[PDB]
This record gives sequence, C-alpha cells and structure tokens, in this order.
Amino acid sequence: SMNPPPPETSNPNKPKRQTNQLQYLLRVVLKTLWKHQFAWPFQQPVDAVKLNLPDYYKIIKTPMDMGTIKKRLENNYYWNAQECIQDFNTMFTNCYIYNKPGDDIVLMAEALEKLFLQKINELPT
Ligand SMILES: Cc1nnc2ccc(N(C)Cc3ccc(F)c(F)c3)nn12
Repeated sequence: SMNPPPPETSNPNKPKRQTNQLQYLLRVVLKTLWKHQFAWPFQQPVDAVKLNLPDYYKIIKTPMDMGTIKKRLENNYYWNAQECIQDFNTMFTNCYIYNKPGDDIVLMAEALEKLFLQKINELPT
C-alpha cells in the first residue's frame, strides 16, 4: 500500500505567474469549496496506508487534491487559471475513476464539482 511522493507544489525550472483569475481561484474558489461539508476527503493527498486503499495508486497515476492545489496557488506555481482548473478536474475525475456510481464519496465529488463550476462560470477579467 505504498504511498508515492505527493505532487510537487513548486518546481524551480517551471515559470511562475500571477493573474486576477489565479488570485480569485485561491481567495474565492478554493477557500469557499474548502469549507463545504463534503470537502474533507479532498483536503490532502490520498494516504493509501491510513485509508487502507492499497490499490489506489495502482489505478490513479495523476493524483490531485485541494491541499496540493492550495499550496500551488500560494507558490504562484501555475501559469494561468486553466492550469489550476485542470487540477480541480483531475481531482474530481480521479474520484469517479477509483470508485463507482452512487458511492458516498462520488456523491461528495459530484456536489463539489457542481459548486466549482458555478464559481468558475464567471471569472475576473
Ligand atoms: C475512496 C476514496 N477515493 N478517493 C478518496 C479520497 C479520500 C478518501 N477518504 C478520506 C476515505 C473516505 C471513504 C469513503 C467516503 F465516503 C469518504 F467520504 C471518505 N477516500 N477516497
């Protein structure tokens, strides 16, 4: 049930950038989603040893979570809003891939995805 190293939250040879949309993704999108009653499974990388999911990283090869996204936004790791939005979408699709329709955690990810899309529908200019 080995855990791989968590996804990087900095990369010295990757260029950094800051935009109004990336500041909004941290201040409004991430920090509001974080407080949702169903955010807690997604606030840190999946710990296969703690959670007893020894096949999690046998299935999920591009893991992602909101704790990683938060640190990436705080580091100015992303070039643009779309790069950050792809990490949220990877986090949701990983949940759907590892589990099955109707599972409690899938119902959680479905509700968070809807709220996420509602908030990114309109971004600052
Ligand atoms: C499965 C699975 N797939 N991705 C993840 C991420 C986190 C995660 N935890 C914390 C355990 C858990 C199990 C069932 C749940 F209903 C739930 F809310 C949470 N489990 N999980």
